[PDB]
Amino acid sequence: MVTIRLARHGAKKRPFYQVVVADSRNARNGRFIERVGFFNPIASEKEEGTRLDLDRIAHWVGQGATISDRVAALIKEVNKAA
Amino acid sequence: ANIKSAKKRAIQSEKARKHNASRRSMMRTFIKKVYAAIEAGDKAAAQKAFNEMQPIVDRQAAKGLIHKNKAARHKANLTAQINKL
Amino acid sequence: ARYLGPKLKLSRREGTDLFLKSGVRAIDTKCKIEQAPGQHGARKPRLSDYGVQLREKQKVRRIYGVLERQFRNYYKEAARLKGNTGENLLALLEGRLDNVVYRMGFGATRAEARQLVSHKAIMVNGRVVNIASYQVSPNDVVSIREKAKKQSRVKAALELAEQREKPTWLEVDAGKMEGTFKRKPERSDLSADINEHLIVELYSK
Amino acid sequence: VTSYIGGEGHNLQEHSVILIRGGRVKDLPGVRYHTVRGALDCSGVKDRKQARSKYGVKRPK
Amino acid sequence: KIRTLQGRVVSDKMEKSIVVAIERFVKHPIYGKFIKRTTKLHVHDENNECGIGDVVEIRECRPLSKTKSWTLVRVVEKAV
RNA sequence: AAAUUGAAGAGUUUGAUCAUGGCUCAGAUUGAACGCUGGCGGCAGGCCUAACACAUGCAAGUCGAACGGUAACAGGAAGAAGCUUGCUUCUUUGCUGACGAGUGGCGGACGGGUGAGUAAUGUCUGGGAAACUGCCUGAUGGAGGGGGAUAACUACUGGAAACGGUAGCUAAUACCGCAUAACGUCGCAAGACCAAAGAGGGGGACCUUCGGGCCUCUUGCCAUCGGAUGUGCCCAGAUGGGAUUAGCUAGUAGGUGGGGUAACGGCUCACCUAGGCGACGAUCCCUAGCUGGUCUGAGAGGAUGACCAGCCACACUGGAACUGAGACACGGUCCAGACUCCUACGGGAGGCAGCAGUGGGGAAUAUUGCACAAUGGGCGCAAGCCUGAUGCAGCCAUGCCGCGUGUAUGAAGAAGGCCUUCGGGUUGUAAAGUACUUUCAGCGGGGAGGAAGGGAGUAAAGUUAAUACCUUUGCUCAUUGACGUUACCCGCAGAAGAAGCACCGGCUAACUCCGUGCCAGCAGCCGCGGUAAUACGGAGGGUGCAAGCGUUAAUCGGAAUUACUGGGCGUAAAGCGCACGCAGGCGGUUUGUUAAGUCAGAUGUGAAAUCCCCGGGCUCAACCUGGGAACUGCAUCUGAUACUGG
Ligand SMILES: [Mg+2]
Ligand SMILES: [Mg+2]
Ligand SMILES: [Mg+2]
Ligand SMILES: [Mg+2]
Ligand SMILES: [Mg+2]
Ligand SMILES: [Mg+2]
Ligand SMILES: [Mg+2]
Ligand SMILES: [Mg+2]
Ligand SMILES: [Mg+2]
Ligand SMILES: [Mg+2]
Ligand SMILES: [Mg+2]
Ligand SMILES: [Mg+2]
Ligand SMILES: [Mg+2]
Ligand SMILES: [Mg+2]
Ligand SMILES: [Mg+2]
Ligand SMILES: [Mg+2]
Ligand SMILES: [Mg+2]
Ligand SMILES: [Mg+2]
Ligand SMILES: [Mg+2]
Ligand SMILES: [Mg+2]
Ligand SMILES: [Mg+2]
Ligand SMILES: [Mg+2]
Ligand SMILES: [Mg+2]
Ligand SMILES: [Mg+2]
Ligand SMILES: [Mg+2]
Ligand SMILES: [Mg+2]
Ligand SMILES: [Mg+2]
Ligand SMILES: [Mg+2]
Ligand SMILES: [Mg+2]
Ligand SMILES: [Mg+2]
Ligand SMILES: [Mg+2]
Ligand SMILES: [Mg+2]
Ligand SMILES: [Mg+2]
Ligand SMILES: [Mg+2]
Ligand SMILES: [Mg+2]
Ligand SMILES: [Mg+2]
Ligand SMILES: [Mg+2]
Ligand SMILES: [Mg+2]
Ligand SMILES: [Mg+2]
Ligand SMILES: [Mg+2]
Ligand SMILES: [Mg+2]
Ligand SMILES: [Mg+2]
Ligand SMILES: [Mg+2]
Ligand SMILES: [Mg+2]
Ligand SMILES: [Mg+2]
Ligand SMILES: [Mg+2]
Ligand SMILES: [Mg+2]
Ligand SMILES: [Mg+2]
Ligand SMILES: [Mg+2]
Ligand SMILES: [Mg+2]
Ligand SMILES: [Mg+2]
Repeated sequence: MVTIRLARHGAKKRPFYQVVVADSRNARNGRFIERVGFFNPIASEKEEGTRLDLDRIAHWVGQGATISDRVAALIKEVNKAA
Repeated sequence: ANIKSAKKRAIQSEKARKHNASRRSMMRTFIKKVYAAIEAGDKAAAQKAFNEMQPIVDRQAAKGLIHKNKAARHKANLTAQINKL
Repeated sequence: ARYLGPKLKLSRREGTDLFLKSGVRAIDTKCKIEQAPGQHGARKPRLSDYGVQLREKQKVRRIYGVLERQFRNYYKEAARLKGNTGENLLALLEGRLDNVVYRMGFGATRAEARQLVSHKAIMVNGRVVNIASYQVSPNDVVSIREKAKKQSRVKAALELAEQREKPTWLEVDAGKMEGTFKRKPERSDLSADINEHLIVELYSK
Repeated sequence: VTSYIGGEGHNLQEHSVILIRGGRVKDLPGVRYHTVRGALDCSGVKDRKQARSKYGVKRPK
Repeated sequence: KIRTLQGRVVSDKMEKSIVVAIERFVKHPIYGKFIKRTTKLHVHDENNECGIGDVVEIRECRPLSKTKSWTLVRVVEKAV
């Protein structure tokens, strides 16, 4: 299927996960149809740590794209922060 | 064969190969029979043979041993040959 | 990552006083500033083109304590920014942290400022800076921390700095041992012997 | 290929592996290579104190 | 509307198939002089109405044979 | 708004000058090697040779909620013992929690590796149709009736082993007809024909023969139309060198008919036509993975394809097909071959270009490490298991970046070295000295964050005949880190533990003495050395870089020294001996049309990463990262008509 998932682009001891609407059978860092948002785990205070375009995400979930565990928890976190 | 899954896949593949060769030769002989009646000229026996042939090709196409387009072009092929006949 | 040699060899090699020592003693009394350093030091040849651009570049490098790839990165960043290239290079070498500590007078000279910074004693916005090459920004406080507030060499350096002339783009209040980098300096507030077209020509050879 | 031997004196015989490193010696007609003095069988110069990396000699104490 | 080209005709000696010399005008990628390069296309046609010198408008279709994939839409300048 | 702000020369022909002209250096970069030296940290990188061969361990499994069943476990029972009359127990029972083996479903076609092949069947960009698409999702409906087998197991059994063979058994979502059928397939139609499977959770009521039929909910199964993704396919342009390779092509170019393919097509045949490709480079030879990019360059370009990402190809060499949605299949099958190994000589087994590692080659490139805690994948309703992907650790100054080796005072300008016109200069505020500090390495203490989830219970709602079951939403509980002696903070004691390499005649920053004497030697070019060598070797001094410095190799620049931007032809190398002339290139002037080239707006697109502009974070930087233009192109629509073309 096409999933919305997280690719870990960063350095040692300090990751940074960008969400991607990608195929299942590709690599983690591999190709993706569309890039939506990001989630910085060690994002500090007074700033923005997570950013997801829920328009495109709900558009793909209508289009049949499933979800991931971590990005499911993150989408719940964004709609709770609402 | 070093993985146990690979050994099991070889056994399942040979069982399925024997069974599918049986099914394929059934379909092949039933199509060569209506080709033989079609080149034989005899329209009534040939149309009866094509009616004998259509359910078994469509059952193989239902179970997916061949393709739906393959069965469709076979039926269209011999319907055109019966029309020409 | 430093130069740990006899500092008056640099001062005597350029000829100008590099502000390399405190100012309790006259530096012309300290060294024999008239002749060049070394054995053949009473000789002064018609100094060549590579010589004159190298002498201006080395005068700036040995004033500010900055080694060569650090200086080359300062030149690349200076030519990369907007505006005048020499103005930007002197702006970056002035926005080094130990130069800011030397201009605010918390250390005696720039090398003592480097030791004071590097020995975990300066608070920029209340944050410990362990590094002499921190870049300071406009509207930014810079203060000494509490375990370094009692050191006698800081107030000796303060009396020496307020014996010297003051830099005009800073604010200092030495009864708190702190100040603020009010604005990034201009070309005009600095010294005029430090020339700039020679450095941009030598690093654009 | 032939190859020039640098340094002041040497110890090289036949039957002994050496490393050549390129660089044309100007005045020998038809020799283009130097031997890496210090490398792998050809030890360095005796009692040389300066330019010691170019000829493979350890630090004096 | 349909992405269709127009080019001359080199020959038609084989049947139900012509060969069309589209001379498209290209910029040269370094020197900047607009040289011409004529690409030949094996063009399918019915009943062989065309001959040498014809000016044919052609479109692309499903591949009719091994090296022939273009069929024609209208024909102008039939003679010399 | 911004996305730029960008260009250096020098030496050398000559008695001397100007010019042409090579040759060499000054700069940046490396997948680097070697020599000397070697404190720490952060992040990256680490077989370019032999696509050479491999010891040893691991790299793909999972599902009891498909299935018979128990190979071991641990709960539950029965019998009986000194009774330790309540137990240590020993046997039967798949009853339960589970589970080796076996059937079956999905997964092994993804993830990982390498660049030998391939100069275009591949790649990049833009179009197009004549197509298939497991898993995921939307809608529409079906989901009855049966049957025969065969593994596991039993007994016999060939074989040294690997692998089997026979006779009987047993079941399923395995297999097969049957019933059924549309808007599904064939035909224009009448018409014909085509499918399947349950399992689990809980039970109010009728009620089971105690397996329960029945109700309810979850998740499966089938047919069709879809959607997205992926894959196959075609066209056009671009994609190396060579004309000391000018002819090539017989299924070859096309047609018609048959066959075949998921699909068009000489894809494959029968027959016919005699064609097609070619100086805009066909054919042939040699080299090469391509691209986004990277290095350089002011720019146009030149070189190149390491890491990262996309695509292609290959999996010991050469083939072929099956299973499957998808392979003509890295850790699958079959055949042949070389190599290695076992043999009872009959026969067998294996394929590191997976991660480590070894032997070999080489100038040269690491540990037979820890974990699934995170992200993603596979199976699973889940819990969970597998995961040499990945996260991390070890090594290596391989690069980039950051820091340290103290700081201040200090003239007796100490001694000692070296030089000297024997006044002295120099090493040199340098050392000694006195005062002040403890970054990093060491010692001890505190300690974030990477962790969101998952598991129990409860509350509300949704189904529901049902306040059961399940799902969602919260709610208290113990909780889940390989890194980890973590990042970071705090305290300790002391200048202690921490500087080298190249060069000094010009180019090129930096000079004097001593030892040599065309010897020893240096050299990147010009040239040095023949008795005062600033050029060789040593010392003193200095200059440049600095935890690096050099020598070599390789690219670009300088090289306007292949010149489109950007050269030249009387004598420096260069005008065919001269003319005719096909193709090709260019074309006076006026009008009208077209609008191909040209220009302009919009649309689609130029994957992301990188480059650049503003910004954010790691104390700073390297590095990570948000937004933006750029992505100098391609195509489509819409215009304008001066130039060029028709
Ligand atoms: Mg086998
Ligand atoms: Mg450094
Ligand atoms: Mg500027
Ligand atoms: Mg010259
Ligand atoms: Mg001369
Ligand atoms: Mg070493
Ligand atoms: Mg091999
Ligand atoms: Mg083995
Ligand atoms: Mg089992
Ligand atoms: Mg499968
Ligand atoms: Mg290759
Ligand atoms: Mg079945
Ligand atoms: Mg039926
Ligand atoms: Mg045909
Ligand atoms: Mg056909
Ligand atoms: Mg250039
Ligand atoms: Mg393959
Ligand atoms: Mg093979
Ligand atoms: Mg198949
Ligand atoms: Mg099947
Ligand atoms: Mg495989
Ligand atoms: Mg293998
Ligand atoms: Mg390996
Ligand atoms: Mg070896
Ligand atoms: Mg060796
Ligand atoms: Mg080892
Ligand atoms: Mg995991
Ligand atoms: Mg395992
Ligand atoms: Mg290091
Ligand atoms: Mg003395
Ligand atoms: Mg510490
Ligand atoms: Mg934690
Ligand atoms: Mg948290
Ligand atoms: Mg030297
Ligand atoms: Mg000089
Ligand atoms: Mg030398
Ligand atoms: Mg002489
Ligand atoms: Mg002498
Ligand atoms: Mg020299
Ligand atoms: Mg050039
Ligand atoms: Mg060159
Ligand atoms: Mg010229
Ligand atoms: Mg002449
Ligand atoms: Mg001439
Ligand atoms: Mg003439
Ligand atoms: Mg003429
Ligand atoms: Mg004209
Ligand atoms: Mg036009
Ligand atoms: Mg991009
Ligand atoms: Mg910052
Ligand atoms: Mg016109």
